[PDB]
Amino acid sequence: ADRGTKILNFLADVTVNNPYGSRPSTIYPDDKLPDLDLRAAPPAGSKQRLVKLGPEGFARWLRESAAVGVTDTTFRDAHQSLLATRVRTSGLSRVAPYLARTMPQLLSVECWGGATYDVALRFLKEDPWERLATLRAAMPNICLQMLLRGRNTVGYTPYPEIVTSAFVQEATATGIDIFRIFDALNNIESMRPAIDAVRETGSAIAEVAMCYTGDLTDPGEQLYTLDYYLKLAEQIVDAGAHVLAIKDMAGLLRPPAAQRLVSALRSRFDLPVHLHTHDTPGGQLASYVAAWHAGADAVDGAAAPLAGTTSQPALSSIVAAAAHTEYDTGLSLSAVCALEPYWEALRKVYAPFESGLPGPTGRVYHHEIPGGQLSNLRQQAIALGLGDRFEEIEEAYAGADRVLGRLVKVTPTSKVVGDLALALVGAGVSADEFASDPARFGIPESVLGFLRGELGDPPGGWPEPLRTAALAGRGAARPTAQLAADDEIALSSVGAKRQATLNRLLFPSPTKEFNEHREAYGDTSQLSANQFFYGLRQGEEHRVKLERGVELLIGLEAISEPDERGMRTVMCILNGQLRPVLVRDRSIASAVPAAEKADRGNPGHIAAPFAGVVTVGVCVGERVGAGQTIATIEAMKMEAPITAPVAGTVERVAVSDTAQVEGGDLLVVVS
Amino acid sequence: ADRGTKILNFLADVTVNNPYGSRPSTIYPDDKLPDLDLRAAPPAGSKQRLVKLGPEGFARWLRESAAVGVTDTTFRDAHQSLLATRVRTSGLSRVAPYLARTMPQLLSVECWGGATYDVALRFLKEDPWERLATLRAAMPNICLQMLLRGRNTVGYTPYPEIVTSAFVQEATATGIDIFRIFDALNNIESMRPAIDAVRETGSAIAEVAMCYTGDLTDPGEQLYTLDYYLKLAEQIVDAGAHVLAIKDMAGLLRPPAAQRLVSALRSRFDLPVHLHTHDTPGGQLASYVAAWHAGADAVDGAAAPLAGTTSQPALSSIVAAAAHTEYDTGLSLSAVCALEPYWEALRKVYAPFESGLPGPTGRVYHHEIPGGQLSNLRQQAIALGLGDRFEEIEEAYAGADRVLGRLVKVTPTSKVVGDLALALVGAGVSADEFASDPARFGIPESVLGFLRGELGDPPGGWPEPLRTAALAGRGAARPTAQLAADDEIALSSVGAKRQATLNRLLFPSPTKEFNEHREAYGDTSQLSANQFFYGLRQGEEHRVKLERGVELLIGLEAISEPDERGMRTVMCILNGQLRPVLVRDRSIASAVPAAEKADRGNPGHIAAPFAGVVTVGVCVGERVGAGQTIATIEAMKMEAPITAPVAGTVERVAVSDTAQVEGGDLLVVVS
Ligand SMILES: *C(=O)CCCC[C@@H]1SC[C@@H]2NC(=O)N[C@@H]21
Ligand SMILES: *C(=O)CCCC[C@@H]1SC[C@@H]2NC(=O)N[C@@H]21
Ligand SMILES: [Zn+2]
Ligand SMILES: [Zn+2]
Repeated sequence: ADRGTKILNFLADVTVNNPYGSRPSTIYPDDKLPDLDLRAAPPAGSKQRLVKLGPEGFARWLRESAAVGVTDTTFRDAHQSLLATRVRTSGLSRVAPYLARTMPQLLSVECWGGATYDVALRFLKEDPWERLATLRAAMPNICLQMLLRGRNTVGYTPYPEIVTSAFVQEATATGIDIFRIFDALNNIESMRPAIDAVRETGSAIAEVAMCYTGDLTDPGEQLYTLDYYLKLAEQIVDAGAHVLAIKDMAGLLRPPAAQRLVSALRSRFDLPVHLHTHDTPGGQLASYVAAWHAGADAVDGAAAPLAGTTSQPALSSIVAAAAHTEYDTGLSLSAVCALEPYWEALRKVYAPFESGLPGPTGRVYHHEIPGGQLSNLRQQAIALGLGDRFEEIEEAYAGADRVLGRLVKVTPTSKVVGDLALALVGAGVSADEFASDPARFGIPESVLGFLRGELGDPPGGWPEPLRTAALAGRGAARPTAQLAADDEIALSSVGAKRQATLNRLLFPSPTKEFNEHREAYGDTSQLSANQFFYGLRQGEEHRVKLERGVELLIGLEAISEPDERGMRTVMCILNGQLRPVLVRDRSIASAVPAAEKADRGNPGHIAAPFAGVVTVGVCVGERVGAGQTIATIEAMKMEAPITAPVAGTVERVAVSDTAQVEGGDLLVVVS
Repeated sequence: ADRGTKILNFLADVTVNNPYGSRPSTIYPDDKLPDLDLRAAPPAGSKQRLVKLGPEGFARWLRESAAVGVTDTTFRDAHQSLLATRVRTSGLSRVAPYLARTMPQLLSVECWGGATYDVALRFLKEDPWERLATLRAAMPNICLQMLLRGRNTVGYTPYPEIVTSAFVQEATATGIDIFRIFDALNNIESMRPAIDAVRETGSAIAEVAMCYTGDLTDPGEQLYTLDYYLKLAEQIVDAGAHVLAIKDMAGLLRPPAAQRLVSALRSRFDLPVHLHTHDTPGGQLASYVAAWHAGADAVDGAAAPLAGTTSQPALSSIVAAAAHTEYDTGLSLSAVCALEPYWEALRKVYAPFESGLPGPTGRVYHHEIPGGQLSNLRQQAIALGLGDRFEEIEEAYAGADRVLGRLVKVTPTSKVVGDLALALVGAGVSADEFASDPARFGIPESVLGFLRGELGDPPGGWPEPLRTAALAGRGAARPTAQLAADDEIALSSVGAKRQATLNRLLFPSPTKEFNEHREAYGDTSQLSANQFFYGLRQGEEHRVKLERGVELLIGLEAISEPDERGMRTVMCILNGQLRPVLVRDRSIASAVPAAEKADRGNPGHIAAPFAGVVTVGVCVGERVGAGQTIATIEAMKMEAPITAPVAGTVERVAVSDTAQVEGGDLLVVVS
């Protein structure tokens, strides 16, 4: 931020380390954009219709119309299911004016909330609140939408009521128009406070959801029946919702079921219905077409280059499948197809992060992994070292889901099943064998917490013989911190003081890391994806942007060879003076490469399940009973105990006080 | 087949050269098949029904069937659209028994015709008739389908009549049962004789097809109106078709048009309808869903891994969308999903051959490149130098279609527009200039033949100002070959002599080269994909199947770099013993400069648009202007005489007669 002495450090560091394999070439997605009249002010519609009509009038207007609306999910959910949620502000912010000035007929644009809040701090290192202001400033004539999880505003644990109230108030203040609300399980009493808080402020609209799972049409279905959804919808409506919505996380909604459900909901109630689904199993446009022929009022689709597979159905097909008929959307097909090149180039830039899933898969009807989780789950598996064992990770996922009854696997309760499956695969015990003797097994902390009822009762009922056996003897007790004196009063002010308090109350570690990083180098939200992820080439010049009236040029001419043990140096050019920098190689240098022997087959040896940090506590001898805990292993968003399958003695222990461990080498030996 | 000495030569030769670069570790796709007893005969399927009811009654039975029929195109079109057309018969033959014993409710399997005949001769050196015989032997309870082009048959240009009749008789004698007659430019006159030839066999269903183009429900333009298709269907029905079809090569059939088009046809003619469509724009299952709600009786699908984008919609989606409803398909979703592992492994094996698109696109409404042509066209463009300029030709394709009297484009009439577009991306001139003054701009040997009238006449009509100017003053010399007296007598006999005669008549040069290879290396259709394509690795096991009752085990040990002698020496084990072998080093020995001098700054520099063998007829002096043919540049199936620049004086020709030159070089200089 301060001149270039600080940013150059980060650039040199990322250039030297750069944990990626080669690079094909440099792309500039900006170079492929249409030509229009940015100078002229944008048209109006679909946003001013709420400020001069009223939050309740908007629902009446939307329901009584012959044209079906559209929402663009390209901004949060499209890249969450394909690129593992690694799209920066620079990127999907230069095209916002084009979308505003070229497609005024949009109903809204889903841009905020979801899993982006975590990542923005943890990985991309940029204040989330800044993105929202810029997006609002760029699209001043279309309503924005948010995703909310009831009492788990953004996270995986219940939060106090005051925090949720302050968060909704602040989000409305900075700018939002539609709030989508859902709960992990289908329990209304766990999301009532959010609805009440949204209604209190007026202006913004409330919109409750009802997660979908199973299959209605199947005669054998007896848990997630139609009456279940009807009663849930009745509770939603009488709670005070302005709208009703359906969320299909995985894409298990078929045409006939959608027709029946939408018809019943429209018949029994007089509120607009909003739809949403991922396109994993195949072509899901049939569901939308069948739905809007019997009711419904809106749909969700993303750009064609980022559509299909795990992401959502394309928008061009939606527009083209209802033209020249009573359901004419109003958008222009030529207008909406003029931006595909930009999104295609943008996707081409994010090659290394593209985990995704190459093509349709008909096996999603078995494991039911929701979209928007395959990419992140694959990244997590790759990190732990179990990368190329993903057919074994899907089977364990299905088994774990089956053993626990039948859960509504959505964002908060999907981490539980994912972690349980990873633990089962890493250890070596199959899911069906976990239920028989869940005593000599290391349950991760999150899974154990779920079994204590901290996320509400499941809709099917607890497993009677499994819950009791897996909880006895694990010391079920943990206190919680509270807002003592200052955070209570800070959450009442408005400005850039409540935002910091919210950030620090939601994620302490990420936020302090982000503060330290920003204090070390400076603001880094004005760079391109290449400059931030890959670093610097040689010879070619770069354009670094900081602020209006400020611009700098950087260039790389040579890189010094790795010194014996001193340091590595690089030289850059800020148009002159060939300013050098000093950086260190955390990968080129290698220590003594002699890992401890890894032994298998012998029943009297203790390995490590997956890679991580081990803090072993044990003494020589000290006869250990079967199933007793020995050491704890901690990894990214995970922590599990490790137990000795067979009783005996300790004999030899060969592990440092605290050090990383391979897939598994040796922890303790028993006889 | 062989004795080992010959096959070893082929393996050693392929191990050297092998332009494909580094490859991952070996993988066996044959280890992921289901488990079941392969000794019981497959259940009774649809071939028995066809034999019992005859060709006529089968159509009547299909007409009054509530269940919607299904077809499997994984064998012919799924790998034609995605993986060029390279799928050796060895891979396919290993899953046919499982498909026959697991999914006996399929209507038919499309596994021959269209474009396999040529590639299976000149690239994958094997005999198509043997592949057909093997596939028939594998599946004795499912009808086999074929794509026939009427006069063209399986070639590109017209063929005499006795050849087509003999071809049909041989094909129906060797196993095929269901033919799909279609013509590029919709006119019953062209394809009338083929229908009569098919009907004379006695048991073979003639399914005529009508192409779809433009849009039906849009009132904008009225050329391809509903009346046009109604008249065409009337003509087809009066011709004597057994079943009516609707081939949608590009994938431009939307729901609102589809329902009307199908409903109108069901209320006049009592024939069944069969629909075919690609999945290029987006989710195309909506078209099927809206079609069988109106009276459609069949649809085409494909294996889930080889589905989406340019291929047909997934088969599992088709089975699921019609499950537990009145239009039940009959298949079992559990059984279908059990074969995906094999297909995905197989696609992983054929990784080097990959063409098409990475994600769904919405701009197919602009260029309208048929599905099943973009892949085989990308491979054609790479070999001519144009490998990265694959987006700049979309506007050229659109222009070529527009200037030429909007028309229908299937394989014979789309090979012409593609050639024109490829030639128009050479010198650098645009479509509008070409239409303005066609005389100056040169024309390929395919477009000229189309304009002459050898192919037909579009429904729109020959453009007046263009045709008369693009024919006169150029030439017209297209002689016709005559059948040898001793050759025609052979076509009246059944067996293998007729098969060889047909092979020579349809494709002379590929047949000669295939015979040469057969003499040189013996049979090679029993090898696996890895061995045939790539070669051999370092010390390992290679289970090689030579023929019945012999399983030669082979393994490479050491390759000796050529120190002085250009020849290389490789030693290969054969049942324990060792045997040196000698192979050439064609790739290694390559050293030749080339002065391109293709700069566009100074006119008069005639540059070869693409790479190939160029013949020059102009000598020193003899100054000429434009229009006159200067050199007959030739390349992969594309005789395109090069244009002529403005007049001047011919001084230096930097090329000898024939000679080799690459795209972007200098052929003749004038001034
Ligand atoms: C760190 O990267 C946070 C966890 C990743 C996001 C998780 S994966 C499981 C949930 N589903 C989803 O879409 N996001 C959540
Ligand atoms: C030479 O044989 C090249 C491969 C075959 C080309 C095929 S013919 C059918 C498709 N249409 C087209 O234009 N090319 C494809
Ligand atoms: Zn979603
Ligand atoms: Zn096709």
